[PDB]
This record gives sequence, C-alpha cells and structure tokens, in this order.
Amino acid sequence: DYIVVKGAREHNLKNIDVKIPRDKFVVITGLSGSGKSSLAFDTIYAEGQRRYVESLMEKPDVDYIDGLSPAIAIDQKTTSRNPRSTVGTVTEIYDYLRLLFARIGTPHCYLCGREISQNFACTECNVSMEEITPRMFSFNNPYGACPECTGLGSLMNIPCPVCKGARLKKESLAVTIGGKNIYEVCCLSIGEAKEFFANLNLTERQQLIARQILKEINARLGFLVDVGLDYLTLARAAGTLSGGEAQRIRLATQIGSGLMGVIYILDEPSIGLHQRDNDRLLRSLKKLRDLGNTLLVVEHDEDTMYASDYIIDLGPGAGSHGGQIVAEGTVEEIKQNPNSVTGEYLSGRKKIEVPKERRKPNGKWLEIIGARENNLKNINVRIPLGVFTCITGVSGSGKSSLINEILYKRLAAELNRASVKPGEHDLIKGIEYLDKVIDIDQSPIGRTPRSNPATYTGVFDFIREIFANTTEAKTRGYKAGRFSFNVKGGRCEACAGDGINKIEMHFLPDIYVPCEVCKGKRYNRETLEVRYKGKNIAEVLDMTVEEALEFFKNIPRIHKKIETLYDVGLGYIKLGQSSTTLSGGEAQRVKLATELSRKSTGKTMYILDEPTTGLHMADVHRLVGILHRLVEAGNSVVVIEHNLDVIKTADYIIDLGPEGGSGGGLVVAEGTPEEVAKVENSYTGQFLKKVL
Amino acid sequence: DYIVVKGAREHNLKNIDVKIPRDKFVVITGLSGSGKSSLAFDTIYAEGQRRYVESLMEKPDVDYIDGLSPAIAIDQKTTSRNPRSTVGTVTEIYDYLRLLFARIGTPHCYLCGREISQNFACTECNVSMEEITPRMFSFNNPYGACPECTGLGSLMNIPCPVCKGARLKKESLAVTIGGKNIYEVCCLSIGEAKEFFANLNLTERQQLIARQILKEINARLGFLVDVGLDYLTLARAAGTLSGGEAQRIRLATQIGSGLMGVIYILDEPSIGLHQRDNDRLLRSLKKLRDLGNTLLVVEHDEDTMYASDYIIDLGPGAGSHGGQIVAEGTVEEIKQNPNSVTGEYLSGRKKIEVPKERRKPNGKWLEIIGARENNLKNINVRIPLGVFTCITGVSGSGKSSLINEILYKRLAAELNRASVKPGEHDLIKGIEYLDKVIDIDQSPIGRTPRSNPATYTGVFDFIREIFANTTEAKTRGYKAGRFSFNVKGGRCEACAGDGINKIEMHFLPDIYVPCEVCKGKRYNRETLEVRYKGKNIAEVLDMTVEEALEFFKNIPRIHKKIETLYDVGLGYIKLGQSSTTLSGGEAQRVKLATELSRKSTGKTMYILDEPTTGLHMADVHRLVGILHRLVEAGNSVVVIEHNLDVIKTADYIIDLGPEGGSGGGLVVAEGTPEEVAKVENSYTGQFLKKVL
Ligand SMILES: [Zn+2]
Ligand SMILES: [Zn+2]
Ligand SMILES: [Zn+2]
Ligand SMILES: [Zn+2]
Ligand SMILES: [Zn+2]
Ligand SMILES: [Zn+2]
Repeated sequence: DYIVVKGAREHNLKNIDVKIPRDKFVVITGLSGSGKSSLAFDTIYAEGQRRYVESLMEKPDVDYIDGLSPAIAIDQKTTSRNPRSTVGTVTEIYDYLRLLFARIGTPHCYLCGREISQNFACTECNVSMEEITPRMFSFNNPYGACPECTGLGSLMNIPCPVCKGARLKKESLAVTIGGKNIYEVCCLSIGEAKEFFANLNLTERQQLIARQILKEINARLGFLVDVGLDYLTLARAAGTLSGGEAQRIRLATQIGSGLMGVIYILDEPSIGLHQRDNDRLLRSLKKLRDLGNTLLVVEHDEDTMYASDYIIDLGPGAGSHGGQIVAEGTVEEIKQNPNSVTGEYLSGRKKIEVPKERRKPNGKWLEIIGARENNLKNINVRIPLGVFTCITGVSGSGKSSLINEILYKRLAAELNRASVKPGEHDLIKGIEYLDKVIDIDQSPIGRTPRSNPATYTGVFDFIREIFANTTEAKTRGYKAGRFSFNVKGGRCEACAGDGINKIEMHFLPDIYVPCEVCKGKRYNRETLEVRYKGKNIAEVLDMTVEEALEFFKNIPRIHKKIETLYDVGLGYIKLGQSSTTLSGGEAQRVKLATELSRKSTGKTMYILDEPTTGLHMADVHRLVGILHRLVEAGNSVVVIEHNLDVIKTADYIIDLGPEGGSGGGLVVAEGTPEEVAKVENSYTGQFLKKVL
Repeated sequence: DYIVVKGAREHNLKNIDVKIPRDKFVVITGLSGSGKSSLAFDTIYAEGQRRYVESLMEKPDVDYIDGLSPAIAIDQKTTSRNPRSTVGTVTEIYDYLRLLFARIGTPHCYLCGREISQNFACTECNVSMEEITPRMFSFNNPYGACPECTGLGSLMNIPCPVCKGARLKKESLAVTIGGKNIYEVCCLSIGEAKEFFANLNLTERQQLIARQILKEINARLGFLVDVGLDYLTLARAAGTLSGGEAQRIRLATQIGSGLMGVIYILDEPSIGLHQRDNDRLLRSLKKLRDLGNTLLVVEHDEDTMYASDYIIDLGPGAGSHGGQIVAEGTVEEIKQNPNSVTGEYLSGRKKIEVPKERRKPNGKWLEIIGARENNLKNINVRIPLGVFTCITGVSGSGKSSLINEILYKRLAAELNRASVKPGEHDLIKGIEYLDKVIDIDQSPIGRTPRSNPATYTGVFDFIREIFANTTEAKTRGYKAGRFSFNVKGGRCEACAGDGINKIEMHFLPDIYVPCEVCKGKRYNRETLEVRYKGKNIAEVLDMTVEEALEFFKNIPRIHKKIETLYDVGLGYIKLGQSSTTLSGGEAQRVKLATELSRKSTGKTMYILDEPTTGLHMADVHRLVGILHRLVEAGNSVVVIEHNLDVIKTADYIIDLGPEGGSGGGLVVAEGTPEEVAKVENSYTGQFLKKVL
C-alpha cells in the first residue's frame, strides 16, 4: 500500500528517498526547475511504462522502486495524428451511437423519403435496403464510408462535395432517430446532445431494447460535461483541439473507460481552465481516483492543494539548489512547516498585493472592427495602448482565436512584412501608433547546441571582445572572432564546435557521445591557453548566472545583461547550456530577459498566451513584477490569462462570453478590475469581487 | 473485486455471462475448440490491452466488461527479434552484473596483467585506464562494445574474431571478480552462477558497498531456478530458446519485476515441462499471484486443477456444440457436477486404461551411431521399428535436438531427397527398412483460402466426380474440373474463386470483405444451378463433417474418408473452412486424418513433437487411440512426450538425462514401461511406478 523510491538521482535530484501512499490524491508541487517534473515523469512514469511495455523509454537512474503499477501520463502534447479520429471516436461515444441507430433507427428512402417496414424495401422507388447493422454507420469500414472521400470527409483540404463532410454514404444518412440522422446528432453541442437524449420519446419495445445503450451514452455525456467541455461538438476533429481541451477529453475518456489499478500522472490539468470550473475538475479527479487508482498531480493551484490527501514539496530553490524534499504531509502540516515555500504562500506570510494606483489610457487606442472569425459575433474591441491589459473569459469564448489570429497575424503582416493569412475581420485602426510586435511563448529558442542563452541575449559578443582585449590575445594576434565556435579557426576541428559526436550502431538508433579530442570543450587547445583573470572560455561558459554576476562586476555593460538574466529567476542556469535541453519555462524566461535587455523605443507590443504555465506562486509574483517593469518602460502588454493573481494587478480587463462555443463571442465587461467586478453578469467580475 | 462479462459473443461463444473473482488463481478449462481460448484471449486480454494502449487490437464483440485492469498475455510465440538481446538482458540480471563489476570489480592490465591501484594507470605498460563505470561493461553503448562487431558478438554468421563472442572490448574484460570476468560469469549455468555468488569471499568494505546488488542478483537467480531453468546460461541468445523456455523466462522476469495490479493470462505454462517441475511451477505461479495480481490459466493439468482457487468449465462439446459454461466453482464442486467432462475425468468415472499386453520388436531396429550434437555425449541409441515408442527425459536433456536434428533430417535426406544439414553424428543403420518419413506438427496446412480440409484429405475430387456424374451435368456437358474453384470456367470471375475482395482505405490497412457478385459462394451462377440430391456445391462445402457423414452414407469411398475425418474428433468442423482460420490443433487433426486415410504400405515412420499441446483429457484419450490404430496398421510412431497418460501406454520408452544442459546427454533407461519403472535413478521411472 505504498510506493517506495530509493536513491533517485535523475537530473538534479539529490539522491532522495520518498514514500508515496497508494490509491490517494497526491500532489507534487514546488518551484519551476526544482525537479518535481523529473521526479514524477522521468522516474515513476518511465519505470511504470517500461515494466509493462517490455513484457509485450530509457531506464531511470534509481536504486529500486517498489509497489509500482502500470502508469498513464496525461499532458498537453496534442498531435494532429490522423483525420480519421474525431471527438466522438476518441471518447468512444460514436460506437454507442452506431449501436443505438442500428437498434432503433427508423429506416427511410433517400430517393422518395418514404418509410420501409417489414420485403425490406420500398415499393415506389424500387430501391432495396439491407438489414441495418452497427457496422453500416461506421466510416472506417467499406460498408458505410462515403466512396468519394473513403470516409475522411475531405479531399487532400476541401470538404467532400458528395457527403458535405458527413463521412457517410447517402444510404446510411437516411436512418433518423427523433428527426435527426447520425451526423446531425453529432453536429450538436455536448450539452445540447445530452438534453436531446434526455427527453427522447420512445415506445415500450424501443425503451426495452435500448435501455443500456441510452444509459451508457448519458453517462459518457455527463462525464464530458463534468470535465468542463459542454460546448464542444461530437463531430469536431481531434486535430484542431488545444492542449487543455485534449487533456480534459483524455481525462473524461479515462473516467468513462472504468480501468482500475493504474497510476495516473497529470501535468497541471487545471491549466487553460476558468476558475468557475475548478470544482467540477476536482470532482472529476476524485471520481477517477475512486475507481481504485492512484493520482499524482503536478499542480500549483491553491484549490488543488486544499483538496488533496498528501502533498510532496520539492526545493528549496531551483536547479542546483533544488532536488530535495523540503516538506511533506497534509495541507495543514505543509502550512505549519517553516521551511516550505508553498506553506509560506498558503499561510499568508507572502502574498501578491493589490496595487493602490492603476495606470490610465493616454488617448491612444487600437480598435478592431468587424471581428467575426470562428464564433465571434461581429464585435468591435478597443485595446488601450501603454498599459497592462488582460483578456479574460470562459473556455471556448473565442478569446484565443480573436487575440491571436486577428491581432498578432495582422500586426506581423503590417509591421514585420510577414506573409500570413489573418482571420475574418474588417480592419484595424491604430496600427500607426506601434513600431514592432513581439510574441513570447514556451517554444524552444533553438534546435542546435550552437545556440545558448549567452548568444541569445547577445552578451557572448561582449565576452569575446573582452577576451580578445587581453594582453595574451593582443600579443598572439588573436581576433574577436577566434573565440567563437560558429566559425573555423578557434573551434575544435573534430566536432566542428558542437562538442559531441554521432556513433551509429548496427541495430540501435544513433548515439551521441562527448568528443574525445576536445573533451566537450568545443575549442582548440591553442585557443584555450588564453586566460582572462584566471579563467578561459570553457570555464566562463560553464559558469552559472549567479557566479557570472560577481565575476563580471567590474564591466558594467556585461553586468547589466547578466543582472537582467538574473532578475527573471534564471540565476541557477549556466551560460553554456544548449538550447536543446532547455524547457518551456527556461526558454520563456530567456526571451523575457532578452526583451528586457533591449533598449525599448516605447512603441512595441508584447503578446503572451497563458504565461503562468508551470509557474509556482513565487514565480507568478516574479513574472508580475517583470511584466509591470516592461509596461513602465513604455510598451504595451496584452496577456490571455485565467489566473486571478495576475488579473487583479492588470490596468485593463476585457471579458468575453458570456458562455463558450456558439453561446459566446460577445463582449461582456471592460475597464479596470473594479469596473469589471461591478458587473453582475460576469464570472470574472464575480470572482474578482471576492478576490479584491 | 470481480470481473463481470455480459453478452460475450466472440467466435462461437453462445452469448454467455461470467463472473471471474479478482486477485485469485482462476483456471479456464474445456475441450479443444470449445471457446475457452476465445473467451480468455480474444475478449479479456484484448479489452485490457486496448484500454491501456489507446491512452498512450480489434474491439471484441461484447456488451460490457467491468472491473478490468491492464492485461499481459504470456504464450509460446517466441521470435528471433534482435541479436542484441540475451537471457541476461531479458531477465534484467546483466544490469546488476554491470553494477556489481563497476562497484567491486578488480582492475587489471590487458597487456601485462598487473593490478592498478589509486594515478589510476599501470607504470609498466604505460597504459591509462579511466575510472570504472557501469556503462563501461554494457555492449549496447560505444564505451564498452567491441569495435569490430559493435557489440553483437558475430558478423553477418560467424563469431567475431576479436572478442570471440564476448561482445566487449579487451579493456572491459580485464576487470575480474573472484577470478572471472563478466563474460566468464555469464558463461556459467544458472545454478553454477548461484553457487558461485553464494560463497563469494569479500572484504568488509566490499560487503558493505555491494550488499543490495548481491541480494538482488541472488533473488533473481533463485526465481530463475524455481521456474525450472537451472541449466541455461546467462550468455545464451534469446533467439535460440524454445517456446516453453521463453515462456518460463518471461514468467520469471515478471515475478522478479514486482509489478502489481495486473491481470496475467497464461496459455498452458506447464507444456514442455517434466512432471518433476510441476510443484516448482505451481509455487512460482502462486508467488506471482501473491504480489497482488489476477491469474487466468488455460491449463488441462490435473495438478493445476487441484491447486486452483476457481475453475471455469466450457462446453459441453466443441465448435457449434460448445461456447457455454457447463460448470464452475471449486475443484470439489466441479467433481460433484454430473454434466462436466473435467469433473467426470477427475472423479475417475472416465480414465485411460493401462494395456495388459504390449507389442514386441520383430528384430528390425534403427540404430544411431555417434550422436554428439549439442550436449549429447557421443551416445548410441537403438529405436525399435513397428511399435509405439516414446522419448522421455527432463527439460534440456537433448531429446529434442537428438530426435529432430539427427533422425528427421537424416531420414528426409535419405528417402525424400531433401537438402538439409543433419546434426553431428557418425551414421545410421536400418534406413533400408523404411520407405518414407512424415512429420506431423501444429503448423498450418495452408496460407490461402483455396486450401480447405476437403481438398487436403482428397475427398473433394470424389465429390466433384459424383457431382459431374449427375444427369444435369451430363446433359449440359459439364466436366469434373468445372466444379473446381482453382481453375477458370466454373469459379466466379470477380473474386477468382477466393470469394473475398480487397479494399484499400487511405489511412487504414487493407480490408477484406465478401465478394458482392457471388456472395462468397466462389462459384458462377450457371454452375450453382446443378443440384445433386437437392444440394449444390455451396451447400455441400458449407456442410459440417457430422452432416456429411449421413449425407454421403450411400457412397462408400467418400463415407470412408468422412468417417476418418470424424474419428479424429473433427465432426464439428465444416469441409469448406479456409485453412487460414484453422488453429494448430485443427491442422494437426487434419494431418492425422489424411495419414489415416492413405493406404499405408507398412514402411512409414511418423514423428510427433509434444502432440498433447492444448488437448483435454478426452482429447488425449482419442489421440492415444488414433496413434495405436496407426501403429497397428503396420507403421512406426516416435513421440517426444512429457505426459504420463501417453507414456504409460507406449510399447517402448527411451529416457535421456539424468539432468539438463551439460549434465545430460546420456541414456538412462530403455525398454517397456515396467522395465523403466524398475530403474531407481530415473525420474520418469519413479513417476511411472506410481502411475502404474
Ligand atoms: Zn422509397
Ligand atoms: Zn464524402
Ligand atoms: Zn572535438
Ligand atoms: Zn600494466
Ligand atoms: Zn567483437
Ligand atoms: Zn465473386
């Protein structure tokens, strides 16, 4: 009834031992980069998946793990996959729909529209119809798929002109239940479908024959609604879903499947979700646990902290300062623990203060006219310039589509001379007030070891210049470009400056090993002979930000950029770390530091989509400070956020809704957080009223 | 705490409902073809595997399954796979060996043979050695693999001339523990390795640092010994193992892994195992269950019946007569059940009687001189002709290698003019006494729908002749070849007589559907118009053996072959069933019926390797009767068997041993079962003494 891990040394874990209770709601929390993600995914998930797959992932660095079970990890890693999968097929409701239509589906004629009762054919059009079977309605079999598009619904993309995307031949679409065929039922929203199936009128024989199928369909639709996805349609392709929607769909499917004795590892399931759905998500998590499963949730939400059975805290810091287990126990024990950051923030010792004065617009506005892409109901939006603006709303209200595909693409085309197709809108006025646009996300800053934070921030050029300015370099005639591994002359010839080699085995994938000639230093022996203040290029690159802050104190220009890197909380990282190994948070922080370093002209706009992904409360505090500094520098920041801590500090809030899917697309409230809180018919205002 | 299956209709299951208790030793038994294999593998294993894999097999025909967990199926389906996997890597003992050698391995010089203590290098040969790491001993990484063969140990096959199959560079092989390096340790038998590690002398520091690794290695070797594989070597390639050895190795690995909350489905784990190892196998099964797992064992052994917690019986017959659940409960309840075949055989109501008179050799013998392949110790074996002979012995005693690769290949080369390489032997005398050799196994009788039991037995030609002899065929001028689907003229042109079509989907594997023109009848409309005694070719092919027995009563020649097919217990099968869908038992029975039908010349030899695979007690009784009939016909039958019921009826027994691996390869006892039972130092004799 326990999971015992001894000597976990994956990544930055400091050889820790942990005992995780089984069949409980266990939450792992800590600072970003503290090693919680390593401890969960790289150790427990990897071992649990390997021990099951090998009986039909790399082996983690751990002494032994006991009391393990097969592990399933749910994360935001959606893929396009295939066009043959939709929401209904993924959630396994299309199969039950096919069964129901085979059982009680009313046959019809696709030529005359009459009814066939039983020969099992019409006497008017002389058309013969076989007995109805569940496989007839499937679009993955030759018996039901539309022949032109072989059931795909599109041609490789344009809709199939025959079925108009119904993916089924005209013969199958004639069978209707309650006035709607299978495609028209699949075209309804999930809540609409649940209401439609709830009040269906049936005969005694039909009710007897289709009781179990109706019960299963109702249960699965209820699970989907409870997960917080009552605006989606069953016919929507699974490729077009976002990360959070895909994760919640997978969660609902796992709940509905009924599998038991499995360890579930969840990577922040509450991200991309409005605050009003937290209770529903927590109840769904508890329902999944009640089947006889163990839940490991990597979440930083306060409600998740309060709704958990056991909490494991990692820290105290991040990177080299993390990797330990500072505190563990129930929520009260965590709060009572003096040396826990999570307890410090929960107990109220540290908190984010509501500003007393807020910035005001200076008469410069960016107005969007006739925005009607996706579910936007032809609205006009005014975004003030020079202030911190937050875009809020329920899930599926169209805030993401509006912001991204009507603002970022249009501004990029207008200013950066980009070639992209914006969304359906009339025009935007106020573009002349800006000079450039920048979008910051969690995408990697590079795909090659040649790119590291030192080069990305531009401090490497100054480092090379000061290295070449030394007496030894001047005596030897070395130039500034000599100390760069991207050109021939100073880099190691064997590895071409990469520092690694590729070795191919006969029956194994290519393996990368450190280069033997340069020992991974990526520099020639002659160039490494030059030492500035007792350190060469290799030691300078290996140095962390904290060490480099003290090392380069004398030089002001380098010190400014190093301090900028340190302010975003990247003091634990080293300048020479390859961009391949950086995570999403590290890349985002590097981008933010680069933007802070540049001398802003006061005519730039920054767009961030859920910047508080995988960020602790302290990380959120630091990010809020950084964003406010960027705004005070003279630029404009627009953030799509669901976090109330970030929202309460914004100078302007735009709320979209009032619901999701086709029920949203309108503007509910706008103005300062107090003005939004004054609005009664707004969930964001209702929550802000309590928060303030 | 239960598994509930409702409306299982896979294959021949008659819409049954079953409740399988969880975390118990449950045995599913019944006649061959009764649907037990379907109910287990096609339903429970398929659903359990699908519900786990889809979250990262075809969907069975079942209403719903409740209380499911991820399922792992262990069966005799060994594959060559890759040459990079051995016994040590599969059982995960090589990793612990590498760890132990990194910890306490004594370094050495590969040039002078001195010892290195700490610079960490020798001062004589001036050879530098890095610090010892666990990855250094692995042959799957560039750091330790021999460079010529990249760690494979062979060249694509001949051994690598550099490492001589050690798979490691000469630097790694210098590190020795207790006078043996890693390869020499891996070259020992499992029992030898356990004894070697048990009495290893170590210092206090070494014992402190290597306690856990030694404990784990000892535990895993003990698991391997308990499974009944104490003769194998850790360096043996996993490709060369037999089905039973691979299954038992997988079982030992699963026991050692420690995974819990998994449903294990085993397909007759006791096959290919001597009777003396049944207790060890049962104890291992109980140990695997005690970890918190559910066991579903498809076994026909009496000891397994008596050692189980719950028994599920399927029947009453096979094929169309099976698919139900005749009885269930504990062993005593099964014995008390009047309508259970398993209970009928357990209670002693039905049993196989020991013959009172046994056949005697007629002076004709087949002698093998100088057989020394594999572990055979240059022995001479005399096999009498004209009697029923059984080859018995413990696992790994070399009976299979001897029999197959010294007798079947040699006889095939001598008589059938086959081109194969026999094993290492001097010569065989007595070949002139035989005329032909035949080997009967469970391999399929064909890979195409064109081959069915009717054509295999040769009765289809007679059926076509009598069909063409009818008045309508004579009037229409139809020939005998017209009623054959293998030639043009009578078969359907669309499907070319196959009766199925191939349809390719854009993103799906090829799907086979029945042909629309002929509706799967594989014949032209004009040819189907000819009816003999009110039935055409399609109905004749669709008819089962039982129906055809009464239908063709008037014709004696056809009736003889139909009765021959019926006598092997294939009365439930139909003449038109494609050979692709036949199982191993069905194919073996078809081959036996074909051999019985042929007019034997009295100079034929039949070789069978474990014919009682997947056979119930009644099936074993029928097979014994069939084999005795074949012997009485005038031929010679040689069977490699581990079943005592078959053994006690044989006229001659040859016992090999006395142990497995390098400890066997000799002849222990020979003669009639009583003579063998008289031998004290023979396990087969010891068990036969109690059986008789
Ligand atoms: Zn009609
Ligand atoms: Zn179409
Ligand atoms: Zn190099
Ligand atoms: Zn030496
Ligand atoms: Zn080699
Ligand atoms: Zn055809």
